[PDB]
Amino acid sequence: MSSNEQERLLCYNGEVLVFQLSKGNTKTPILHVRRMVFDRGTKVFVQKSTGFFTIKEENSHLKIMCCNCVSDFRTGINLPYIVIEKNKKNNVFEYFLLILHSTNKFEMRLSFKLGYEMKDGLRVLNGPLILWRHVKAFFFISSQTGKVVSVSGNFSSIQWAGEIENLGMVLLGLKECCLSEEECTSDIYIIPPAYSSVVTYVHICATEILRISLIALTRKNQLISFQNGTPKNVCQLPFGDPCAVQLMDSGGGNLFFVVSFISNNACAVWKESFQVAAKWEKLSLVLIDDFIGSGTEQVLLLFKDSLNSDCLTSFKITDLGKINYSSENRYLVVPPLETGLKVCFSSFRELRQHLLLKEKIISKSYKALINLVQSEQLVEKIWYRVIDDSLVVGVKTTSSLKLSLNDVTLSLLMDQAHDSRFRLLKCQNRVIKLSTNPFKKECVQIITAVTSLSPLLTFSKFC
Amino acid sequence: PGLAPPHTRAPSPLGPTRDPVATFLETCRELPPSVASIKVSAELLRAALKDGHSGVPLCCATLQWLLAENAAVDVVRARALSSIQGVAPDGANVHLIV
Amino acid sequence: APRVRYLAGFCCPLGGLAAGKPRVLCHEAEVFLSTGSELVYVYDQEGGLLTAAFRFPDQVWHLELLAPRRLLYALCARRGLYCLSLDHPSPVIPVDPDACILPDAALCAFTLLDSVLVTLVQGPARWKMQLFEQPCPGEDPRPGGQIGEVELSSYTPHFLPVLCSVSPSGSSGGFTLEDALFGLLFGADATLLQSPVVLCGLPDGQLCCVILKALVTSRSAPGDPNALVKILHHLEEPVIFIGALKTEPQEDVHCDCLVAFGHHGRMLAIKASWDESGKLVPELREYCLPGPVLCAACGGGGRVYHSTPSDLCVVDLSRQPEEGPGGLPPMLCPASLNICSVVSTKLLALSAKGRLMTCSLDMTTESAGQKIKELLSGIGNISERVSFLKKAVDQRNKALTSLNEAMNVSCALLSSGTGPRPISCTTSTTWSRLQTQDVLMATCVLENSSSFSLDQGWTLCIQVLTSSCALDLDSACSAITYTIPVDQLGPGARREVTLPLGPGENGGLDLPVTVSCTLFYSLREVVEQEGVCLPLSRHTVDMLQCLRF
Amino acid sequence: MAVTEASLLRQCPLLLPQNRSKTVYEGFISAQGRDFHLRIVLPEDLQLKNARLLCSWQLRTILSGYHRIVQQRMQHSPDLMSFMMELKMLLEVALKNRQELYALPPPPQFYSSLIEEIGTLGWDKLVYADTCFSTIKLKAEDASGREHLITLKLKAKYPAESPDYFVDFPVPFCASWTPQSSLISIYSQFLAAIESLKAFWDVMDEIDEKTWVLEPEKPPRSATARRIALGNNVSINIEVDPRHPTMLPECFFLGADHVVKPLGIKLSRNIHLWDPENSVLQNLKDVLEIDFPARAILEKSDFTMDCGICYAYQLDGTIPDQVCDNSQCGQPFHQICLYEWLRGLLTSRQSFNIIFGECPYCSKPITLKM
Amino acid sequence: EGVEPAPWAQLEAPARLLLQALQAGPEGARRGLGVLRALGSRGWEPFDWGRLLEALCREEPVVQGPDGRLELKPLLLRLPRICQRNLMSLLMAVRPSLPESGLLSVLQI
Ligand SMILES: [Zn+2]
Ligand SMILES: [Zn+2]
Repeated sequence: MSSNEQERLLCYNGEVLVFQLSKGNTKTPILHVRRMVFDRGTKVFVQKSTGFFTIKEENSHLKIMCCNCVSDFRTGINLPYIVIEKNKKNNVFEYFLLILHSTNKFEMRLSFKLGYEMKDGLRVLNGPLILWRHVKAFFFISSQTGKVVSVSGNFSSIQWAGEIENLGMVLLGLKECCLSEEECTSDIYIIPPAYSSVVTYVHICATEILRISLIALTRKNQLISFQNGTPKNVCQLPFGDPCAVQLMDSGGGNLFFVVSFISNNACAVWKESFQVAAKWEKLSLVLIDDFIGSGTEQVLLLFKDSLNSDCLTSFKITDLGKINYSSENRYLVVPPLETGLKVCFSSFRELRQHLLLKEKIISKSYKALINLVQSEQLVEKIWYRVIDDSLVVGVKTTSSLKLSLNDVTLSLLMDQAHDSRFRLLKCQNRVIKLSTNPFKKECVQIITAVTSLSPLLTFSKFC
Repeated sequence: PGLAPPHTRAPSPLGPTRDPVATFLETCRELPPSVASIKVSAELLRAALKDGHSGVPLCCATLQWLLAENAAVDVVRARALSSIQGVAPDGANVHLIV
Repeated sequence: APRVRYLAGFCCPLGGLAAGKPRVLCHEAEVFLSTGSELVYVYDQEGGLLTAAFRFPDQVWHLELLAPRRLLYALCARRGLYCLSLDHPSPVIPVDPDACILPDAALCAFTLLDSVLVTLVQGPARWKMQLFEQPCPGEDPRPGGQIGEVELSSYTPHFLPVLCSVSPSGSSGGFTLEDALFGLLFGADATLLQSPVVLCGLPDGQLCCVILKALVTSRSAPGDPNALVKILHHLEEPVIFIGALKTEPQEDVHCDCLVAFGHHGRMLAIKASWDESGKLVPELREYCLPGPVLCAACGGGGRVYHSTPSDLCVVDLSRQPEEGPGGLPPMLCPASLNICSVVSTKLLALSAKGRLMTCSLDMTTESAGQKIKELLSGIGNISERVSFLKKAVDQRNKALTSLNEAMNVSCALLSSGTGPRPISCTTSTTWSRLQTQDVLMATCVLENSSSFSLDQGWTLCIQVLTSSCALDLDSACSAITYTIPVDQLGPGARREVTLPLGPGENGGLDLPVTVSCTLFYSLREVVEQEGVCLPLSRHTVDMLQCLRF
Repeated sequence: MAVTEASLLRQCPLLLPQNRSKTVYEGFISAQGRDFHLRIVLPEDLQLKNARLLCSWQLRTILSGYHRIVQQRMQHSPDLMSFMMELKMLLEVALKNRQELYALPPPPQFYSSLIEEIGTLGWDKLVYADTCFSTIKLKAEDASGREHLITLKLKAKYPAESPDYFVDFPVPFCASWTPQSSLISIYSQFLAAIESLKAFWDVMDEIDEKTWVLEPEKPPRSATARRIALGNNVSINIEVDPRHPTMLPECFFLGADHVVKPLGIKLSRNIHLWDPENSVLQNLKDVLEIDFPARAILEKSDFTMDCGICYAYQLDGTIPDQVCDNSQCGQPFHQICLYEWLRGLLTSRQSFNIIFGECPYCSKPITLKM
Repeated sequence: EGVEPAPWAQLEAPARLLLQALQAGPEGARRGLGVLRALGSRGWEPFDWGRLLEALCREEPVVQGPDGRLELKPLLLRLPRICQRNLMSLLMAVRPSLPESGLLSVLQI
């Protein structure tokens, strides 16, 4: 949280960082930093080191703004930043950026000095790149340049931001749009613009060639998947006000999406079955890392500083798998518990391994069947159009095909899942022969058929 | 079909549980059998009907004379019967009794 | 207690960091790293802090080192080679080509013996390997003059080929083997010479060996490959890793377990048997492990440590001889790459997030019940996931059963038993009346004569073809097509429809007319383009089926 | 069905034919909620005298020991249908035999409930738990202060079927098991069954307490009979009914004929003097008209010199001279008995005249020279 | 080739020994008693009959009648006649100290 005496938190490479202003009497307040780690002996947290940063001016309204690990450009190394507002109360604000070392020592990289005040749609990227916007005026400043700059395209909001391979830095504020920052301005395999009305936050997964695999979520308390812009795999949320999402691996295929809310609650949902697996409430803050030293990542949940004027109390940690922690002999049975647990997990693993064989055999049988009935391209291509209420479908063909020796047809068939009832489909077939520049020589021989359309537009769609 | 001469397996009608229109509506947008009866005088029925077909006194010639129009009534004549289940034009199955 | 410790983390893109390209080593208490980019980094092994950072151009692609000399080597990608003083008089450092040597700029692979240098280069169609010298004295950094080169006569072109150094006893970053295995693989010569040997694995997958004490060629004497290089056996997927390991464990540890390691997961391993023939015999294996394989290493006692995109995994060999199956557990640490395995087993590796870390392997009352509570809650967590798998599995089996019936039906049709018994379909010629006219109709009947229930997925087509001819003029309805979702036919059951054949445009009907039935099947419905089709019947309607009387 | 057009589907449903001339099939095959992979090929003719077949190593592990049976079946069976039927049968058999290996609970029913019932019973009670959690044991006192333990084997479902019970005391214990019946239910039933036999325990308590009990040495609770030394080189052996422990037993003696007779007639004449109201010892001392040795030599009671095969002395004049070269057995044996033992033993091997093989009792190397 | 192991060859030592005892003609009966005497004397007094009955009941295959016919048998019938009868005779006498659940299936056999 942001104030002259409040603090903010962060996770980093198996440990946790607390950034707290301390009114240092003589002095204006001083930033004081704790670096702490989970115990696993007492299942508590411990100071492993600290640092600090003295402040010079006699101006209050020093303010933490945000924090994360950012991957400096001069190195390519993940590193923790902090952003400070320094309000001299002259209606003038510095807006410092600092980044801290392994040494527990700081290093400034942007002063940047705005007269007006940002709140913002503020965010931070790879080369220590600040990105912000006051009213419909999108700007960014790097540490390389060190100067205020604006963006070409005008947007509403700039939800996603991050580097992508073969492009450098990219943004997404309008799904139509697809910018750069270097040479401002691909808009090709982006979502349904129908879905453009609803989505408020995005988190991308991966990239191929153009193609991407991407995730979204709407104001409708949803959670969506996209691959090549294909709306597969939607879920639904308990709560409202979807703030944002992250991810966790938690070992082999035990993957999870982890959604915060502005309502101070959250959900964890499993993959291979888009589905809530767990839900938590009141959630002072959230973080994702291997705090243990197990190999894989875990999650931390913080409950409600209502409890104490102390942050690091009131905690819970859980993989959702074999890990769970929080704040008359009975010991003969522990070993059987662990044994049953681990055998269960083993069978889990092997079930996945077996399922795959099932599907493999299925595909084997598909191909075997298709061969069981039995090379050249007897077609070039399909095409089709609407007229007004009479769909038509047609086919351009080849010299391989001769209509003088074979009566031919063109049927249609429907995929019954959409339209789940008996009814017939009738199509009328037409040869069409044409000549191209007579004034051997090209003779075109297309084949096509027609039928009706309003009967089929039943589920708004079909295939 | 229950009284069908040929005993054909003409499949069930299975009338539409929705309109195309209402399917479209919802698909973008995201029990006691009722019964009734009447009665009437045996004497009224005889004196009106009689025309003696053969005469299985009542309920049977009653059913025939009720369904003299429906062409599957000369079949009930061969199978003189005071209750059957016909289907409908528009779906659901119905029984009647006399 | 904490078996894993994170030291540092890096810039990383989406998807993940490149397969193979990054490489990481540690000397004694120093660690030297390549993120498969231009950069290289050096840290202390005790303190996770940095000591040095080296800016090169032209992505780093491979690394080697020699402790006796306090030097490092490097292979910049499109340039050639560089070499660095480890004493080396922000803490970032760049490099100048003052340090660079032999920038042959086309070469990809290199290895190292104690004082000799070996390299493999993509040329055009035939690649070629070169032998260079390495200045053993405290020299200015040189190659010297190269010594002999050969064309990789076989290979004819992302994936870098790899090299491994193989020395016999009495005499290195390589791997020393046992005399029995030399005499098995390399032939009498290299044993007689105590010749170092080099193996090269190729993005083809194929794999070749070569002898240095036979490879010396000149301008008057060329490197004829047909003898000098040879091929073991074509691993038919590309190569990732070659090792050599110690079984029967009862530095200079003479191995007897040959280890080859593909991408898709063909492992290959070889050992000596010298049995059942009164002579030396090789024990072969060709395993089939899981997934696309990234990275490999070698732990003390026949313990290979490898990665698949799911997870980090392991295979022990220590013992027919050694192993029929390649069973393999994890260690509960993610899909990684860039591993290095030292002995005390401890090891160091990098995570696809781009994170450095170090793997180190191996009563209270009223907190006891809390422990039990945690255990129960965990098992409860797993349970639902297991159940979900089960349900999905049920669906899969159901599909399979359906499929089997379908296959049965198809075979039943296609083999004629004096008649396609199990399904039949007839058509009959029946007049009718309409608004004014005596219209002709054609009833079509479908019958199941077998037990095979034709169900969800099937669908029927008929196509009516109003002619037996082809025209100058392009008639306007060559034929018509009726298709219907057959649904839950059942055995001994029956469907029927009826068709207007009859004249609909200007009083038109001509006769020979034919009406042709078919079925289709939809592998995709039940959940290159996919589906199949079955003839089932053919009936011809002629004049003698339409005469009223 | 009768003909193998439906039957093969009904009975090999997750196994599919790839080929048209139906020779090559493949796929899974089910048993006990688990599916196992096969890849099968016939020749063009559908005979099994030569038919290629492979599996998973999962499968060949489990058919360790019947591979010969399977190879033979492949020749013997005329129809693949019959072959697969025999296969499924064999499969279920080998599973049930190796059923120690395969165990998948419905845990939240299983573990949670089990622990709740144990917490209900009391943490003082429990003694033992197997890591499988298939086996456990429990304890009861008597008001006397006698400790008696029970062992429980549990099936896949604890409330569904009745757990198997094994308890120290001899009589065939039984207890009602509803699904409502729980640990505490059966425990209360066991508690009743304890005090049902309390007299017989007090009987055996006084016996082993006061007397030179001979060879139920360190007795169990199921031990009905008692061999008791008396005087010297003579021993009574006795057996009781616990429904009437105070009753006369069935009893007699072993030893020397001349010493046996007189006590026999003492008994014959004082038997009507039985009083099942005082101590059985009180009855015995005055019926046989004697008092007894209270561990006359507690140490050298009887280092028994019987065969150990035929449990006899003086076998055709022979003494069981042949012994074990072992501190823990030391058991004498007869020449001919130990011969005919080790001869039929498969592990044995013959020298010229000397033979070596395992001691019956302790399975240590023992040598016999004819 | 024309050798087999003992069908009991895979078992708990006491019980396997007991079988090898009951094998021995009529007198094997009483030898059964002697075994139990020796073992109640021995360090392991608790002789788990429950264990034994399971192995008796458990099925295994044979190929008998013609050469081409499988069938199953429990241990109890495949083992040799004399041991069966001797065993049965002992069981009569130790009937107090046996569990009904196993006994019943044994009797179904
Ligand atoms: Zn004897
Ligand atoms: Zn012995």
